[PDB]
Amino acid sequence: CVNNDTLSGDVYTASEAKQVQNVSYGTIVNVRPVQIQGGDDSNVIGAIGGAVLGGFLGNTVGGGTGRSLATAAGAVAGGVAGQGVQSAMNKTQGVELEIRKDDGNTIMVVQKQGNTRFSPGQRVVLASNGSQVTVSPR
Amino acid sequence: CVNNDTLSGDVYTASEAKQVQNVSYGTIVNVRPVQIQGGDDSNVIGAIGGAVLGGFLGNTVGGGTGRSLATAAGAVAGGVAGQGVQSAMNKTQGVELEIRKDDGNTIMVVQKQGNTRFSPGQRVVLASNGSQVTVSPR
Amino acid sequence: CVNNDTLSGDVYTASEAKQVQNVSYGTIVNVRPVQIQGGDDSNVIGAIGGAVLGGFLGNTVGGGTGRSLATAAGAVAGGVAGQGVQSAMNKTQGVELEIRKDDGNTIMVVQKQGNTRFSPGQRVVLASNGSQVTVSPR
Amino acid sequence: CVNNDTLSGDVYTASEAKQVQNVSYGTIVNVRPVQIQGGDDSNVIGAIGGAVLGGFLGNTVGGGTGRSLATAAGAVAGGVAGQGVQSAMNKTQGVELEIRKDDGNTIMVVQKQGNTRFSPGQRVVLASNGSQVTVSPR
Amino acid sequence: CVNNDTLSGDVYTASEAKQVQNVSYGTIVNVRPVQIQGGDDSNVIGAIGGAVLGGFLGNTVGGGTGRSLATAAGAVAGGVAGQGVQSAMNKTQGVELEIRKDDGNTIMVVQKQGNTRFSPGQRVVLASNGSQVTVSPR
Amino acid sequence: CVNNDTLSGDVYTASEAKQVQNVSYGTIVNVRPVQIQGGDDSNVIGAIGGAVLGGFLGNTVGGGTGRSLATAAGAVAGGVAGQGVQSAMNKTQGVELEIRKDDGNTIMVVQKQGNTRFSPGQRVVLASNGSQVTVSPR
Amino acid sequence: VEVSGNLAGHSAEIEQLTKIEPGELYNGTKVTKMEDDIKKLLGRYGYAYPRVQSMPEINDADKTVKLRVNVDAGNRFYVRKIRFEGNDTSKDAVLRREMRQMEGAWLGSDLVDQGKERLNRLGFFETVDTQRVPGSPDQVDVVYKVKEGSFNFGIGYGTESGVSFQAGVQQDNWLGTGYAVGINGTKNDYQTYAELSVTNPYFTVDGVSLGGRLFYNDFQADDADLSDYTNKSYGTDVTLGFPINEYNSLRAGLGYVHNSLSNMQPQVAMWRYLYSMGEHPSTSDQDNSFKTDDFTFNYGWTYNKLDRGYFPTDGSRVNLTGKVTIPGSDNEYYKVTLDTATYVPIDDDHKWVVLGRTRWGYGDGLGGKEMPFYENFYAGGSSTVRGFQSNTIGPKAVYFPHQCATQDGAKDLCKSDDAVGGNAMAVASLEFITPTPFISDKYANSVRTSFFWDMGTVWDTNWDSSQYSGYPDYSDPSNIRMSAGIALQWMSPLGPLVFSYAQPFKKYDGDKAEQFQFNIGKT
Ligand SMILES: CC/C=C/CCCCCCC[C@@H](O)CC(=O)N[C@H]1[C@@H](OP(=O)(O)O)O[C@H](CO[C@@H]2O[C@H](CO[C@]3(C(=O)O)C[C@@H](O)[C@@H](O)[C@@H]([C@H](O)CO)O3)[C@@H](OP(=O)(O)O)[C@H](OC(=O)C[C@@H](CCC/C=C/CCCCCC)OC(=O)CCCCCCCCCCCCC)[C@H]2NC(=O)C[C@@H](C/C=C/CCCCCCCC)OC(=O)CCCCCCCCCCC)[C@@H](O)[C@@H]1OC(=O)C[C@H](O)C/C=C/CCCCCCCC
Ligand SMILES: CC/C=C/CCCCCCC[C@@H](O)CC(=O)N[C@H]1[C@@H](OP(=O)(O)O)O[C@H](CO[C@@H]2O[C@H](CO[C@]3(C(=O)O)C[C@@H](O)[C@@H](O)[C@@H]([C@H](O)CO)O3)[C@@H](OP(=O)(O)O)[C@H](OC(=O)C[C@@H](CCC/C=C/CCCCCC)OC(=O)CCCCCCCCCCCCC)[C@H]2NC(=O)C[C@@H](C/C=C/CCCCCCCC)OC(=O)CCCCCCCCCCC)[C@@H](O)[C@@H]1OC(=O)C[C@H](O)C/C=C/CCCCCCCC
Ligand SMILES: CC/C=C\CCCCCCC[C@@H](O)CC(=O)N[C@H]1[C@@H](OP(=O)(O)O)O[C@H](CO[C@@H]2O[C@H](CO[C@]3(C(=O)O)C[C@@H](O)[C@@H](O)[C@@H]([C@H](O)CO)O3)[C@@H](OP(=O)(O)O)[C@H](OC(=O)C[C@@H](CCC/C=C/CCCCCC)OC(=O)CCCCCCCCCCCCC)[C@H]2NC(=O)C[C@@H](C/C=C/CCCCCCCC)OC(=O)CCCCCCCCCCC)[C@@H](O)[C@@H]1OC(=O)C[C@H](O)C/C=C/CCCCCCCC
Ligand SMILES: CCCCCCCCCCCCCCCC(=O)OC[C@H](COP(=O)(O)O)OC(=O)CCCCCCCCCCCCCCC
Ligand SMILES: CCCCCCCCCCCCCCCC(=O)OC[C@H](COP(=O)(O)O)OC(=O)CCCCCCCCCCCCCCC
Ligand SMILES: *C(=O)CCCCCCCCCCCCCCC
Ligand SMILES: *C(=O)CCCCCCCCCCCCCCC
Ligand SMILES: *C(=O)CCCCCCCCCCCCCCC
Ligand SMILES: *C(=O)CCCCCCCCCCCCCCC
Ligand SMILES: *C(=O)CCCCCCCCCCCCCCC
Ligand SMILES: *C(=O)CCCCCCCCCCCCCCC
Repeated sequence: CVNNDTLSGDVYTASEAKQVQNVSYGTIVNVRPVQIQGGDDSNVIGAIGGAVLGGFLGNTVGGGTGRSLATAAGAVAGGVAGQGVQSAMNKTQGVELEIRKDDGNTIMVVQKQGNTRFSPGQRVVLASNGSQVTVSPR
Repeated sequence: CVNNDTLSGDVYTASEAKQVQNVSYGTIVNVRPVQIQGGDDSNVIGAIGGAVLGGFLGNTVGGGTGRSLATAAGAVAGGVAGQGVQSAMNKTQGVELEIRKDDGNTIMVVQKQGNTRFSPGQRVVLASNGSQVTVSPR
Repeated sequence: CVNNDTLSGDVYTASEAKQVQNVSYGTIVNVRPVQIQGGDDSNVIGAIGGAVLGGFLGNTVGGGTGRSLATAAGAVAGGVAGQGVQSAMNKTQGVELEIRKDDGNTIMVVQKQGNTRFSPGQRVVLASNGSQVTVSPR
Repeated sequence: CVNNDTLSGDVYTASEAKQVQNVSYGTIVNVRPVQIQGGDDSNVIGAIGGAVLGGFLGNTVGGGTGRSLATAAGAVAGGVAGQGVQSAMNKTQGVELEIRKDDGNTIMVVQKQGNTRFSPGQRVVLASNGSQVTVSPR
Repeated sequence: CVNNDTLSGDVYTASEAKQVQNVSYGTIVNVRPVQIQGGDDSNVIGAIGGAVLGGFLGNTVGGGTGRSLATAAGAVAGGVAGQGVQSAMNKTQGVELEIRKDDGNTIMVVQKQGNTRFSPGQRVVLASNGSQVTVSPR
Repeated sequence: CVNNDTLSGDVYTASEAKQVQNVSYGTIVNVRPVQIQGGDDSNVIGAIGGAVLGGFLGNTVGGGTGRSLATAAGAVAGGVAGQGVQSAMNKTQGVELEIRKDDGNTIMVVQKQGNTRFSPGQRVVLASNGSQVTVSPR
Repeated sequence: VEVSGNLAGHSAEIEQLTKIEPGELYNGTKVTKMEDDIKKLLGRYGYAYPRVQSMPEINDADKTVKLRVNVDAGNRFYVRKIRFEGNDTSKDAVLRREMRQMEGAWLGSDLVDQGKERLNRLGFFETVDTQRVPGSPDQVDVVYKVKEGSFNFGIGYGTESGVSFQAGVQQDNWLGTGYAVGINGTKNDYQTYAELSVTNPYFTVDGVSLGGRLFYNDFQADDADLSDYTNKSYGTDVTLGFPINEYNSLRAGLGYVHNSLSNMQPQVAMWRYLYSMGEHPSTSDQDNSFKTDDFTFNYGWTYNKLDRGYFPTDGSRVNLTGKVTIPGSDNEYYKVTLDTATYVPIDDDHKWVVLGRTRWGYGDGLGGKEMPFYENFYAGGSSTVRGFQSNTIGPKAVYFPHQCATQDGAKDLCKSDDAVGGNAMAVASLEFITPTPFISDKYANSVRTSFFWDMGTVWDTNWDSSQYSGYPDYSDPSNIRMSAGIALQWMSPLGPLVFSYAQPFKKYDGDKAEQFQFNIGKT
């Protein structure tokens, strides 16, 4: 269960605490909901944990050669269903925001859905860093 | 399971969140369907997975050396068929779009078919990053 | 079966979706049919899958020492036929197209034949990238 | 035994035979006798040589645990006495000479005691090298 | 045995044969006899040869524990005598020569004694190299 | 048996064949006979080759402990003789030649004795290289 | 080209040592090399500082570059003193050979540039730093400067002996003289090794290396699946070592071992040995203490060619070792062990690797006496021939009816199937290493795997079949034991790792098997 829990504007990673971040302002347009995929492309651990559980379940049926076949089709069926579930525990709700900075521009940034319900037309405060931008509301 | 699921306009990876993306505008022409093939050149995961399962299905016939023959012919036919199916679950529908930026140009980009339906003649908000682009419809 | 399927104008790698592709226009001259190779020159995987199935096909004849001769001659013959048949599962049809851009030049590019059939004198919309070119007909 | 017997003007090492040495002249003042240490400071070989001989002379008193104690006390005592006697085998009598070069200067050099006895006021010839000097009397 | 036989003017090594050596002429004064030491500092190998021989000669006294003391005392005594006899195998009679180069200078050189018996007042032909000098009479 | 058989004016090594070497001329004065040393100072091989042969010779005399002492005295005696005969079998007869180049100089060069008997006053040619010079007659 | 300066005799050879072909465009390498074929040579003219610097007139109109090579020659300066500070162990002798201008010679900075760097490959400096005679303008020096006991603890886990500890103190500089003193201690199921060790790497100035080993190997059998016998052995060995090639070595030395053979489970294979030496205790009861003191001479050899230390896939590695006592101790014997290794990579991209390690042995007692049984060879196990239980291959013993006991009615040679080892050993194994799949192909070139076919054949060279009919002739020359399988080895911050699964396909009755084995820590 890799951690897509630092992708909000209401949570910070401890790498970025006790540091200085520049502040800009902005007005917001066109919020809309967008999921987020996180983690690895392969899901190497969802395989193994799903493999052995599918393996030892095979040993429960049959006997002789027939068990030895079932203790394997259980292995790869468990192997696929593993990656098929790890990649589903990371689908996380989120939003993407068009914002018109008061400088006069437009940029857009996407964040994990949190407690605060944004609106199309509001005031936000961008915390800026080395190309990491959090959009707090107010 | 190769994860070619982040190719939509409704899904973002965990690296392209909380980072600033520039916004440009455009009109749209020449949408046409395309197939997206995603993953490895080799398919060297379902190749073994089909190989083992195709092997144990070999011990279950014949007797003696005639068994030990089949417990290998099943393997490579099981091994080969592994790739043939894994590469059949990485095919994904998608679209090809010829967008005119109001800058005055044209470019094209392809995406995994999502839930919105693009049309020939519409307004789209090209979101840009370090040479990465998505096309939200509105 | 090394995945040489993304060499058409109807299938894209996942590596080049959601990226910016320039558009050029041109007319077309001298379409001619060509074949395309793909994969390795040595074909290591076909070697194993020929060697074992030529070995275990040797054990079915003779006994004593003349068994131990056939069960290696069959292995080497299978090893040859392996590379022999793998590199005949990649010969795929294709086309070679010389096209004259509105710039005033000429280039030719080679693609995997799909379903649509080009013509001698037409209009094709080039998609350009970091030295990747595709041809769509319209 | 470290061989510090070559520090004289009546023997030479093999590294300073068949090389070219410049010759200066001088008068001599303030001769005084000095001792000369030489070689290792760690005295490793005297330690082991005294230690085994103090150990195998421990097996000859008492029996049982009363012998296992002696065969360690004797070992350490012999180990210390080994250094105490080896570093007293490198002590060597020597002389130390102050001389005025006819160039017009004053330098002083220390050297193994030899056969000829120097005098306060004489003539000497300074065999020079890459900063290596020998003072023959004449 | 260290080969201290190349330090003469009647022997050359293999790294000074078939090479170009300059020539100068000189007049000779003041030859005096001198001994020459050479080799290592620790009589490297003769120590082992003395120690083993002095050790095996230890088994030939006494019995039980009282033998095992002698088989060590003999080892230390043989080890000491080994160095004490290897160095006395490296002394050699030699000479120390003053020669006035015709350029107008004076230098000294030391050299293994050979057959020719030099004299104060004679001519010699200084062979030079990259700072290696030999002296021959004629 | 170190091969210093390349140090004549009548033998060349392999590394200096089919290469361009300059030619300088000259006449000759003061030939005299000289011996040549070639090899190492450690003589690590002659020592073992004499050691085992002198050691096995100990196993022929005596019995009990009297044997195990002779089979070490013989070993070190063979050790001494091994170096004493190896490094006295690398001596080679040779010559030391003064030559006056026509360019106007005088140089010295030393070579292994061959067939031709040089003379004091003769024309000899210097096949010169990057600091290796061979003196052939005429 | 152009020459502007005094070359002292290279003025015409510019078009021969430093030439190119006209028309070749402006190059930073094939035009700078024209500078740099005379930038290093000139220290062969005794010239100390060879300066070559060429700044063309870059002409663009019709594109010719007119080079202008300002070469001014150095001068003739010499080698007086070589001086090292702060270091009490490094020598002015070896740190002269690893430089390229000897003492007393024409000297130059640019042709001593072939010397300064290699001095650091000693493995003990942090930096290797690099003079006209002070206030005298003719003679000159070359100088250098240098900037210069840590515990270690090992805890492992395993299949062959499970838990496994290491702990020892290493200090590779004894008070400033280069002596390498190291201590080690290991404990697991069958043996506990607690050793002290010393070495001087330069006995002779030229390379001879003398080491004196004080060891102690408190071993045990039963936990190690063998038959029963207990060994508390102490001994001490000293060996010389002299380099000859840098691809080779060689060694010789004198080795004294002392053993306490006791607590034996009566059985023929060792009771042949007891008679021939002269000890015949009770033949079915286990209160007996056979004591040996063996002096034994030893020797060796080596070879190294691998390019990368870690995860190596190139070169060829060899080993030889033998041994023999003097015939003046307790038991007399000799022993010959040969080793091999070969990593053959088939192409430069380095993803296909070929490896196979051959090992041979042979021992014998000389004057009709017999090799000590605890010195035999053992085959079968994880580290040598995967798939078969550790030690399990080797013609098994024959227990006597002892207290096979007379409570059940034991009145003969109870045939047993327990591994004991043997004296002639030969193991080959051809291994065919393949890529690392299934992880991200960014870093899918690390965690190594291979398919393998391991053989192993130890037999009793003196075992009898005249006297043992119901038993086979346990000295068959082709009782091979092949096996195959898979295993995955790699690095991770918790030490060295591998996991396995090897199917024993061929074997004989009496040969156990062990399909699966692992390694974390040390084996
Ligand atoms: C699909 C939907 C669902 C279905 C899924 C079901 C799957 C699971 C099955 C479940 C039940 C199963 O248990 C049934 C069973 O096994 N039942 C079997 C079971 O009985 P029960 O279960 O108890 O009922 O066991 C019995 C064991 O039989 C024999 O046992 C002997 C030793 O065992 C004994 C003994 O006698 O000593 C028995 C006993 O004494 C005991 O004590 C034991 C003791 O324990 C230790 O030995 O020992 C062996 O002698 P040995 O050790 O010294 O060798 C012998 O080996 C032998 O016999 C040696 C054989 C082996 C060679 C045969 C073919 C090789 C190809 C050659 C040319 C290629 C074409 C170009 O050789 C021969 O038999 C000689 C045959 C000559 C003619 C062959 C034709 C080839 C040329 C045609 C040309 C055509 C041109 C167009 C062996 N034959 C044998 O065990 C059997 C052997 C006989 C040959 C039959 C003809 C097949 C021809 C078709 C192929 C044409 C190709 C174009 O059959 C087989 O080895 C299976 C073959 C595997 C397929 C491999 C081929 C794929 C390769 C791909 C290449 C790209 C069989 O009777 C039963 O089979 C039977 O009841 C037969 C059955 O009723 C029906 C017929 C089946 C044949 C097709 C199978 C293919 C499947 C492929 C899977 C991927
Ligand atoms: C479409 C095709 C697909 C194929 C499969 C599909 C269907 C088949 C399934 C079932 C049928 C099959 O089971 C039949 C069978 O196996 N039948 C056999 C089976 O019985 P079951 O079926 O189980 O009941 O097994 C039994 C085993 O028989 C014999 O057993 C002896 C020990 O057994 C005994 C004992 O006495 O100790 C007693 C026994 O009872 C038992 O107890 C055992 C015990 O277990 C342990 O000892 O021991 C062995 O003596 P040993 O221990 O000292 O070694 C002996 O081998 C021996 O004695 C030693 C043999 C071996 C010599 C081979 C060298 C030839 C060189 C070729 C190059 C040409 C020019 C340079 O030598 C001889 O026997 C002397 C023969 C001389 C002629 C050889 C051919 C050369 C011709 C060209 C010459 C040039 C001039 C032109 C062995 N012969 C043997 O096992 C057989 C031996 C005989 C030679 C065959 C003649 C024609 C072949 C044509 C091929 C090429 C020609 C152009 O043959 C073979 O080993 C296989 C040869 C393989 C050659 C491959 C070449 C490479 C190809 C690469 C292509 C690029 C036989 O009874 C049966 O055969 C017989 O009753 C007699 C019969 O006639 C011969 C058998 C046929 C073999 C040919 C097929 C191979 C083709 C390749 C396969 C990929
Ligand atoms: C929510 C959770 C859901 C479920 C999960 C967990 C549940 C746990 C419950 C526990 C209850 C348990 O006690 C049940 C049990 O098995 N209990 C078993 C236990 O008794 P207990 O009650 O436990 O005390 O032990 C007994 C012993 O079993 C037998 O042992 C023999 C050897 O041992 C013997 C002997 O020498 O005879 C006997 C024994 O007494 C003892 O003496 C031993 C001794 O130890 C020394 O050996 O020796 C074997 O012969 P051998 O080894 O020498 O060769 C023999 O199998 C044999 O010799 C050979 C076998 C094998 C035949 C191969 C066919 C596979 C299908 C391929 C089709 C596609 C082709 C393209 O065949 C047979 O036995 C006869 C088969 C007839 C039909 C064959 C063709 C089918 C074609 C289908 C096509 C469909 C198309 C649509 C073997 N049969 C056997 O063990 C039984 C054999 C029967 C065939 C069933 C149908 C097969 C199709 C499966 C799905 C259909 C797909 C559409 O089956 C099996 O072994 C399981 C095999 C696994 C199959 C995996 C398939 C891969 C694909 C997976 C997809 C993901 C069994 O009777 C009991 O089973 C029985 O009482 C039968 C009972 O009803 C149960 C049957 C299970 C099947 C369902 C699941 C399997 C899928 C695996 C998924 C992970
Ligand atoms: C994703 C690809 C994974 C491929 C691995 C699948 C291997 C299947 C193994 C089947 C073993 C049957 C052998 C004999 C049957 C028998 O009698 O089996 C019986 C015996 C145990 O029963 P006893 O106690 O009676 O001995 O052995 C076993 O059961 C062995 C373990 C079976 C379960 C292991 C689960 C599969 C392997 C672990 C997965 C690792 C992931 C690797 C990913 C790359
Ligand atoms: C520098 C300080 C180093 C100090 C180390 C000293 C170690 C002493 C250990 C005592 C061993 C007792 C063993 C068991 C008793 C027994 O009954 O032992 C019995 C057996 C044999 O005697 P029996 O005939 O009585 O059985 O063994 C011995 O007697 C062993 C020899 C003992 C004497 C060795 C002397 C010390 C080793 C050399 C010094 C090394 C110093 C190196 C420093 C760099
Ligand atoms: C974070 O999520 C870490 C991932 C650890 C692996 C997950 C293991 C899940 C395996 C589930 C297997 C279900 C099999 C059911 C049979 C069809
Ligand atoms: C991600 O999707 C992981 C790869 C999935 C591997 C699935 C393997 C399928 C095997 C099907 C077996 C068919 C064999 C038929 C042979 C006669
Ligand atoms: C992608 O296509 C990988 C394929 C892996 C190899 C499969 C080829 C099958 C080999 C057949 C061998 C013929 C046997 C002949 C026996 C005489
Ligand atoms: C060069 O001199 C090498 C010397 C090697 C050690 C020599 C030491 C002599 C042994 C002294 C023994 C004294 C025993 C004291 C016991 C208390
Ligand atoms: C080159 O000269 C090598 C010489 C090697 C040693 C030669 C001398 C042997 C040692 C003398 C042994 C004397 C024994 C006296 C015992 C008290
Ligand atoms: C080239 O010469 C290689 C070196 C080979 C070593 C030669 C050894 C000569 C053997 C002399 C043995 C003398 C024995 C005397 C014993 C008393």
